[PDB]
Amino acid sequence: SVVTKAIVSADAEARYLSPGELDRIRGFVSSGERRLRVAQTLTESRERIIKQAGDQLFQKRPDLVSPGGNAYGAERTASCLRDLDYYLRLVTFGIVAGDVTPIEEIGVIGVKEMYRNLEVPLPGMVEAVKAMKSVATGLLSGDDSAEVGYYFDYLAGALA
Amino acid sequence: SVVTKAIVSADAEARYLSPGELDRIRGFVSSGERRLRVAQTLTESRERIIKQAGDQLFQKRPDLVSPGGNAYGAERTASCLRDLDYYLRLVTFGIVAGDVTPIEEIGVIGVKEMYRNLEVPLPGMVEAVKAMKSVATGLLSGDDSAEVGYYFDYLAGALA
Amino acid sequence: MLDAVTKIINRTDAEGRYFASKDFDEVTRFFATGEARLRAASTISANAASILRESAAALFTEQPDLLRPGGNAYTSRRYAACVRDMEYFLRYATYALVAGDTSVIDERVLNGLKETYMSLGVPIPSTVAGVTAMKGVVASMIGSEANVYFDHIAKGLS
Amino acid sequence: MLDAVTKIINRTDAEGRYFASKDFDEVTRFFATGEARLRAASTISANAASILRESAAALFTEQPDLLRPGGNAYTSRRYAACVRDMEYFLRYATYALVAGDTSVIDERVLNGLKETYMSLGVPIPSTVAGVTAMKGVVASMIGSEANVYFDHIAKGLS
Amino acid sequence: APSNQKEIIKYHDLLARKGLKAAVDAMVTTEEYTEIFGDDTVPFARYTTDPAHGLVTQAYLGGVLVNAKHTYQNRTLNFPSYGPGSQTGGEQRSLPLVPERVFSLGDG
Amino acid sequence: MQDAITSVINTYDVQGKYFDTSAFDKLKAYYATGELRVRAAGTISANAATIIKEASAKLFSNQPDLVRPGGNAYTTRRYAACVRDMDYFLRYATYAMLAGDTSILDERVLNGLKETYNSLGVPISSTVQGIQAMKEVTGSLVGSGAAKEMGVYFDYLSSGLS
Amino acid sequence: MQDAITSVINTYDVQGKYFDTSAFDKLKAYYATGELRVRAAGTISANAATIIKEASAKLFSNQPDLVRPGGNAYTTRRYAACVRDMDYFLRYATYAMLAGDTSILDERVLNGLKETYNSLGVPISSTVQGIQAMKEVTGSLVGSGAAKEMGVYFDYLSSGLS
Amino acid sequence: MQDAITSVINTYDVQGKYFDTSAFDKLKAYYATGELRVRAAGTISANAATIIKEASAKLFSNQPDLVRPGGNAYTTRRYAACVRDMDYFLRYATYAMLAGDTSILDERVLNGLKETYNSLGVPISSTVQGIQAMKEVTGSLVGSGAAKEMGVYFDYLSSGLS
Amino acid sequence: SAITKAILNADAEARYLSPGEIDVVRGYLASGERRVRVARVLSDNALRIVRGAGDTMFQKRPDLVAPGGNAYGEVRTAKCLRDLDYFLRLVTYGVLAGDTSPIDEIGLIGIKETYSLLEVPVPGVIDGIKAAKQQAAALLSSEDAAEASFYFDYVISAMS
Amino acid sequence: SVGDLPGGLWGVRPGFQSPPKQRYRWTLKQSKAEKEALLEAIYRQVLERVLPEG
Amino acid sequence: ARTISITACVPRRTKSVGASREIQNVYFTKRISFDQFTPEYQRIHRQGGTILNVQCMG
Amino acid sequence: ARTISITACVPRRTKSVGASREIQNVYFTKRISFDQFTPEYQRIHRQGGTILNVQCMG
Ligand SMILES: CCC1=C(C)/C(=C/C2=NC(=C\c3[nH]c(/C=C4\NC(=O)[C@H](C)[C@H]4CC)c(C)c3CCC(=O)O)/C(CCC(=O)O)=C2C)NC1=O
Ligand SMILES: CCC1=C(C)/C(=C/C2=NC(=C\c3[nH]c(/C=C4\NC(=O)[C@H](C)[C@H]4CC)c(C)c3CCC(=O)O)/C(CCC(=O)O)=C2C)NC1=O
Ligand SMILES: CCC1=C(C)/C(=C/C2=NC(=C\c3[nH]c(/C=C4\NC(=O)[C@H](C)[C@H]4CC)c(C)c3CCC(=O)O)/C(CCC(=O)O)=C2C)NC1=O
Ligand SMILES: CCC1=C(C)/C(=C/C2=NC(=C\c3[nH]c(/C=C4\NC(=O)[C@H](C)[C@H]4CC)c(C)c3CCC(=O)O)/C(CCC(=O)O)=C2C)NC1=O
Ligand SMILES: CCC1=C(C)/C(=C/C2=NC(=C\c3[nH]c(/C=C4\NC(=O)[C@H](C)[C@H]4CC)c(C)c3CCC(=O)O)/C(CCC(=O)O)=C2C)NC1=O
Ligand SMILES: CCC1=C(C)/C(=C/C2=NC(=C\c3[nH]c(/C=C4\NC(=O)[C@H](C)[C@H]4CC)c(C)c3CCC(=O)O)/C(CCC(=O)O)=C2C)NC1=O
Ligand SMILES: CCC1=C(C)/C(=C/C2=NC(=C\c3[nH]c(/C=C4\NC(=O)[C@H](C)[C@H]4CC)c(C)c3CCC(=O)O)/C(CCC(=O)O)=C2C)NC1=O
Ligand SMILES: CCC1=C(C)/C(=C/C2=NC(=C\c3[nH]c(/C=C4\NC(=O)[C@H](C)[C@H]4CC)c(C)c3CCC(=O)O)/C(CCC(=O)O)=C2C)NC1=O
Ligand SMILES: CCC1=C(C)/C(=C/C2=NC(=C\c3[nH]c(/C=C4\NC(=O)[C@H](C)[C@H]4CC)c(C)c3CCC(=O)O)/C(CCC(=O)O)=C2C)NC1=O
Ligand SMILES: CCC1=C(C)/C(=C/C2=NC(=C\c3[nH]c(/C=C4\NC(=O)[C@H](C)[C@H]4CC)c(C)c3CCC(=O)O)/C(CCC(=O)O)=C2C)NC1=O
Ligand SMILES: CCC1=C(C)/C(=C/C2=NC(=C\c3[nH]c(/C=C4\NC(=O)[C@H](C)[C@H]4CC)c(C)c3CCC(=O)O)/C(CCC(=O)O)=C2C)NC1=O
Repeated sequence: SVVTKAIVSADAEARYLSPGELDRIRGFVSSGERRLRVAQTLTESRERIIKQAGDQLFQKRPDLVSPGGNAYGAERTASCLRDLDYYLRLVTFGIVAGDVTPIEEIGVIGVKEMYRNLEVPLPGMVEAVKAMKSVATGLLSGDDSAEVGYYFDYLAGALA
Repeated sequence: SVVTKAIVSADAEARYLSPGELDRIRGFVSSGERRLRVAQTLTESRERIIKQAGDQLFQKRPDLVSPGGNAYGAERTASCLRDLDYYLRLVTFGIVAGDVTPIEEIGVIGVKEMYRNLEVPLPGMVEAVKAMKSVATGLLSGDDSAEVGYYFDYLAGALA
Repeated sequence: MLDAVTKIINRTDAEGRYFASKDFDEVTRFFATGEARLRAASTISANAASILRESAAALFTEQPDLLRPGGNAYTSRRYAACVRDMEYFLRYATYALVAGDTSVIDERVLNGLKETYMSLGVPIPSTVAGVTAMKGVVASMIGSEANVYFDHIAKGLS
Repeated sequence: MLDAVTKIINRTDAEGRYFASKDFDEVTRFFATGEARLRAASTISANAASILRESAAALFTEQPDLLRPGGNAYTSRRYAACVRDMEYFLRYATYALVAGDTSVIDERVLNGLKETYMSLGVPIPSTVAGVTAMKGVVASMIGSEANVYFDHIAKGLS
Repeated sequence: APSNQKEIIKYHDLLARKGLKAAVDAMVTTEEYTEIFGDDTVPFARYTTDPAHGLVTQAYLGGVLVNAKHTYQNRTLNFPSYGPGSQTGGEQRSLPLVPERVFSLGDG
Repeated sequence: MQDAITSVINTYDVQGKYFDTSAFDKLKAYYATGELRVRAAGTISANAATIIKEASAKLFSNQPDLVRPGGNAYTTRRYAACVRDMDYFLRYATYAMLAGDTSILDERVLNGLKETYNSLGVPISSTVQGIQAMKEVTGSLVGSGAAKEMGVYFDYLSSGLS
Repeated sequence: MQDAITSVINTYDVQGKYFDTSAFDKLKAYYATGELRVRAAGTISANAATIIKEASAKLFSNQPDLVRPGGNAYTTRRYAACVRDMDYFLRYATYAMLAGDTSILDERVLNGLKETYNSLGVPISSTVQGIQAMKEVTGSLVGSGAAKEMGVYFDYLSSGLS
Repeated sequence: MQDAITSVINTYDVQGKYFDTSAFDKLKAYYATGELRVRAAGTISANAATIIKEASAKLFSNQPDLVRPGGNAYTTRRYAACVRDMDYFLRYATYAMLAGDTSILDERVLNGLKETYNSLGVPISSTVQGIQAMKEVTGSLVGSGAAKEMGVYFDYLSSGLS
Repeated sequence: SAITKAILNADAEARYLSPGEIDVVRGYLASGERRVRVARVLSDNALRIVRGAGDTMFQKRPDLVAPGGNAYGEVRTAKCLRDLDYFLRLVTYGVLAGDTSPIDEIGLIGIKETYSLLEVPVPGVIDGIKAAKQQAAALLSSEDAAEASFYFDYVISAMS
Repeated sequence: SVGDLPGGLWGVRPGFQSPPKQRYRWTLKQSKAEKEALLEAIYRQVLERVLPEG
Repeated sequence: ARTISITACVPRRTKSVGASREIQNVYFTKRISFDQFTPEYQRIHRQGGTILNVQCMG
Repeated sequence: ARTISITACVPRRTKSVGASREIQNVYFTKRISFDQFTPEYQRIHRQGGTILNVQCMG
């Protein structure tokens, strides 16, 4: 998180946190309630988000659910929807943490090897993430939508 | 010690001691009785050395034993005299060893951190070592005085 | 357990040396203060009921909320547990005073007490207030010989 | 505890299958090594006192600080516990050699041993050095047949 | 010595996917190597705690243990991995419901 | 490392669940104490040298043999190493307080410390006493609430060594 | 490492003898199987990614709890490490088949692997199941004789782990 | 490593005492033997290769199966490793004789050596025999008083390995 | 004996004899004739076994019969040979019985306290038992020698 | 107090390797003996011992 | 100090029958301290046992 | 492959001074393999150093 990054930075220099690192922690702590409200808004609407995101993905990319596609069939489509649910939960984790570190440690490190083994096309993951970003940021307020769009953007850049 | 230094230099090259290091050891062992007499002389008169050195130090730097000074009070002055006695003992150790290794490894490594933690002024330490050097070399003949003065100079440089 | 003499013996044994002059001076100081320490311990033992009565009164006059419903000393059972804990503190303080050492308090009393109180919801600040009240009551009787042991219990609890 | 036959039986049962040809071959290989393992176990049992003596001598020759005042082997009681631990290691490694399986070591020796040593301050790398010295002595007498079992104890401590 | 599982993971992935040369290239190009050994000092065994440069207490203990060892002293992995379990896995074993045998005068 | 927030995240990620009401309660509880922790860390940073000086004085006053000849703190290098250890303990306890979690103490302080001290002949009970002295000095410095919080990580170090 | 030829060489060197008829029979036997081994190694190398995909899919179908939350193969990192380890087993089995000797599996794979997995918490029974899945998948590619040969080394790995 | 001088310094420093007459007697004895030690060290360094040649010749004459196939010193690589081991033993024995102290043998030679030899299969009794051969040859070279001095460190190595 | 051991195991959990217990009893009954042969050979040769063991023991450590030794004097030496004969007779009992319970009940339980009280050196007794084992194995076949050697080593281990 | 290897109980270093406090630094201009010695220091610390000739 | 030897027959009616030997529990004579006389007296009465004999040796 | 000679000046402005000789690692000319070039280029930049000369031997 923000606190973890500040402490790792201070420890890597073998020193107490500077005024800058304490300012980072202080600004993070002040924003905690808004972060929880955002993450709770996303959590209560998890099923609607995943359903609409899957709909936009499969409309924009019918070849994914067409015969010969990676997500063809009910089981493979359900596993695609399950992966979108994973990444939405990871986005909420990142929001409460104030940084993308939970996202990286659970769903980005080794992701390209995993989807290479699964033959899941990474471009399709990118438009799935962009779809889920549009759907999720639609539910939030203007100030909050940009902040969570940053997490979705990081995850999309990590898949690409 | 001189012997240990030669053996370690030879071991760091995985070879037997060269003729030069054997000359070094012969010079060390041929001078053993002289430096043994010098060390015994310093040990016999330790009390006079410490008393005159304390007097000279407190004359030349009176703020140490004035109120607010680090050695102010009978108990703190006793602690001051005690570790002057420490350094006299280490100087005798270094004399019998033939080099400053006992002095370095018992009294010099971490000495600035130790006296930082103890709030002891370090220039006061240097001035105390110089005073001890004057008193201790007053008790010895010229050739012995120079050799002992070298060890005291090593202390003064290490503290400064 | 450990008293002062066993502490000195353990130190010298860990250094693998016989007693020297400094250790003999230390043990003689222990033997010198021993008689006053037994007098204090016997006086505490003889007056233990009075000490508990006064200290419990002082605690519950300072903090009347403990006895009212919802307080941690509100029942016959919770009040009995409270005065029992004060009895423990006094008894082990007397042990430490005779021993001349506080290791018995660390081992038999303090280790696990914080977790016991947190588990049960005993208010530790109020327990420290009770220990302080006991320290005053006992000092009014024997002098200042047991002050360090009550201070040890208070520092360990806080 | 388990032995080789029971280990193979549990393996076949986890699959709910009868013994196949390879399972019978593994059991036959275990039966074929039985006489050598029994003679090795008897040899260890006959020389257990000497094995322990040379093992302790080797341990404390490597690390004489353990016996010096302040070492973890410094007292009659603490040295006694050290040699008793090595005796346990020897007897239970002999058991595991007879059974052909290291489960007896896990059940009777490594059941809280590492936690016990970390709690008591027993220096684990030194204990492993002692176990390895005993392994060397046992190998000098009977060969490598027991090495793995001694290694197990070391791996249980690391 | 390696101090934690992340230190092990970095170089184990480098060995698993790219070989020895890549792992050596990565390890001598780290900033710790540059700060401690630099460009012209032979690497040496490190014994003073220096957490900013990787000598945390576990690195120290592992280093003094491995540097106390002759070459080919054994084949054991001194740092097989850091993790929740033990090397022998005795925590995963099944415990007997009753001790193998119980002591009674009536039982004989 | 793992702070309190990442600890909650890990507990919910192993179970594969989105954040429940109790998770948001724990997160709000952590955020509620953020300013107090930051103030305490700033204060401890300002007075770190003073804390170490006072606590080392207290430790050596209670156990004078540590610094006299034959003690494990008798040499300038050993005295310096001891005060350096106390400095480490205070800095990492401040880190743990800021994180609200003892994980960093485990991964970077406590793992292997007891075996290290055993192999070096460092008296562990004396080290625990030094940590207790630091706890008292630091708590008096930072006040009631910050003391109640710093004491948790001081006691964690003490229990790990003990 | 030791292959079959150097295994014969080592036996005869240790006993200090020139090759006799029996050594020459062992060497003829190795050379005669050489083309089959080279063919199988080329086929496995060309198909290694496909073999790993099929085997990991069969393993995670048979044990879905591995890749769901709370499983040892649950994260992108731990899934990647799982299939990485499967790549190890396939590659080292191919080495041992090409060499005609299991010594490389002892030196480079099995030594300390149980301890690594038990320290990490990696389930070894599921790892053996994955090795079995790779055995069937590889046999599906290489044909009767090559399948029988590769199965020896897969079973050696299974026995060394289980 | 400690020499005689540093051994005395260590005892008196841990006791916090100045040198007394007993310390001066011990240091005086070391200075008295110093010339003999230096001459023996020079003689051993001048004849080190000759010592290794004669002692290994004796060792492989008494135990000729070591250098034949199946022996632990049969190959050029293992023979070279053996004579190199003997060379290191001789050089560290000379170091310890110069220092008048066996500390360097504990710190650089003996610790873990027995376990290494057991793990490699080096016959430890044959190694002790080679050390005894080096002792006999060295004592022949360096004369009776130096022989008594040098044999103490040779026997220290032999006992460490036995 | 060997039968009593199986019966005790069966009686401990209040059941009939298990197949393993039956197999143990059957093996003991099958080995009975070899056991009788070994016991008869040991018994008919007892006197010279004891004589040789005593002579070899005294030769190994003469301090036993030296003045101030525990065997010093005619009566104490006679008791020494009596103890050796006792131990050999118990060895034959164990050979016949198929286990060590006769040896334990008659001569091993309490022998440690007895010899500690009487200041009997246990190593000397162990040496005498080893000598008796060698003398017995000298006049036995290899299988019979091993069968007796198990019980001799059991006695030796009980001494220590 | 004097002349102790770091490590406490494990204050040992196999004689095949360099003494635990020795440093070896390459300087641009140095004698050829120093160049040789630094080369054996590199082999001694990376390969843990001196290689056979060749 | 004084101790009591008590002889009691405790039937096993309330419990089910068991293949394990139980005759030692049913009929016994045991040595107890005086401080333990009342608890075991009541314990025997609780189980349906009958006190057959009481002795105090002195 | 190919080797590239880099002449670079890498100051020590980020840390305190020391008595040890330091001049050789501050200003240097070394050639490295092509696959090592990017890491060294970036390492020089990160420590505040300046790349003075780049040459391709050949
Ligand atoms: C928490 C981190 C984590 C993730 C994300 C993860 C993903 C993951 N996705 C899987 C299957 C899958 N995943 C997908 C998803 C794809 N379908 C379309 O192509 C899209 C582009 C894309 C999703 C938007 C599909 C189709 C499958 C089935 C593939 C197959 O079985 O052939 C599997 C194999 C086992 C299973 O089905 O449960 C994993 C492990 N695992 C993890 O531990
Ligand atoms: C809800 C359960 C509950 C009970 C039963 C209870 C009884 C109780 N009565 C107490 C004191 C007292 N109890 C009495 C009552 C006595 N005065 C006369 O002698 C009478 C004979 C007799 C009453 C009929 C008095 C006067 C005190 C206060 C004086 C003292 O300290 O003894 C105390 C000690 C704490 C205090 O001072 O309030 C308790 C715990 N407390 C509880 O929380
Ligand atoms: C010999 C060392 C020792 C100590 C110190 C000790 C303390 C102790 N106090 C306990 C309970 C208690 N202790 C208290 C006392 C508190 N009530 C508050 O109002 C007061 C401020 C404070 C006392 C001054 C109370 C009320 C309980 C009952 C808690 C409950 O059951 O809810 C218990 C749990 C057992 C029980 O229910 O009685 C222990 C173990 N035990 C020991 O063996
Ligand atoms: C049958 C299964 C079994 C095992 C395995 C076992 C080991 C064992 N060793 C113990 C203590 C000990 N173990 C040692 C041994 C160490 N001393 C060091 O110098 C050596 C490096 C090392 C031995 C090679 C020592 C000294 C103690 C006493 C520690 C103390 O009391 O402070 C203890 C704690 C209780 C006690 O002191 O008896 C156990 C349980 N006990 C068992 O019942
Ligand atoms: C960042 C976390 C961390 C810690 C805590 C840590 C402790 C630590 N202290 C050490 C030495 C030491 N530690 C002490 C401290 C002791 N002296 C007195 O006895 C006191 C009771 C006690 C301190 C209060 C001393 C004296 C030494 C030197 C021991 C020696 O060299 O002989 C060492 C051995 C390596 C070295 O000296 O640099 C470590 C690893 N290291 C770490 O990386
Ligand atoms: C053998 C190597 C060694 C040395 C040298 C050493 C120094 C040393 N001096 C100390 C106290 C002291 N040292 C001094 C000396 C200073 N007062 C004036 O400023 C003078 C400039 C100066 C002396 C010339 C004083 C006044 C104290 C007591 C101050 C205090 O209580 O902190 C202490 C604190 C422990 C104690 O009081 O016993 C140490 C460790 N320790 C060692 O292990
Ligand atoms: C398999 C690898 C291997 C080799 C090659 C080897 C060679 C070897 N030759 C030896 C002796 C010898 N070797 C020779 C050979 C030389 N005489 C002439 O000068 C020739 C130029 C040359 C041979 C063509 C001689 C003369 C001896 C006897 C040396 C002596 O008596 O001391 C010895 C000493 C042990 C013994 O005599 O049995 C070895 C170990 N050892 C090995 O483990
Ligand atoms: C200075 C302290 C020190 C010593 C002594 C030391 C000994 C040592 N000897 C070794 C191998 C060896 N050592 C020997 C020598 C033995 N074989 C013969 O039969 C003789 C009986 C005997 C010598 C007289 C041999 C043959 C090997 C090779 C074993 C193998 O590779 O299989 C090795 C394994 C690494 C290597 O091959 O270089 C070590 C570490 N290391 C040290 O740091
Ligand atoms: C069949 C069961 C049985 C055994 C085993 C047995 C041993 C035994 N030997 C005894 C005396 C003795 N035992 C010995 C023999 C020992 N001292 C010598 O040094 C030897 C080292 C060693 C024999 C190898 C001696 C010399 C005595 C006489 C010591 C005395 O009079 O105090 C005694 C004390 C009572 C007596 O004098 O007879 C017993 C009980 N007695 C039994 O009824
Ligand atoms: C292993 C040795 C052993 C023996 C021998 C033994 C006999 C025995 N039989 C008992 C009860 C009994 N035993 C019998 C059986 C008798 N009454 C019928 O008329 C039959 C003619 C006859 C049996 C053939 C009955 C009816 C009782 C219950 C009587 C009662 O308690 O009221 C009891 C009292 C415990 C109980 O009720 O279970 C014992 C101790 N217990 C032992 O542990
Ligand atoms: C032993 C051989 C040796 C020499 C000679 C040497 C000189 C030297 N001086 C340096 C820095 C410096 N040197 C100076 C010297 C001063 N500038 C002016 O103000 C003064 C007139 C002048 C001194 C009288 C300064 C100011 C710097 C810092 C420059 C900077 O970092 O911007 C540096 C760059 C690395 C560093 O900052 O430590 C070197 C290499 N280094 C060596 O290893």
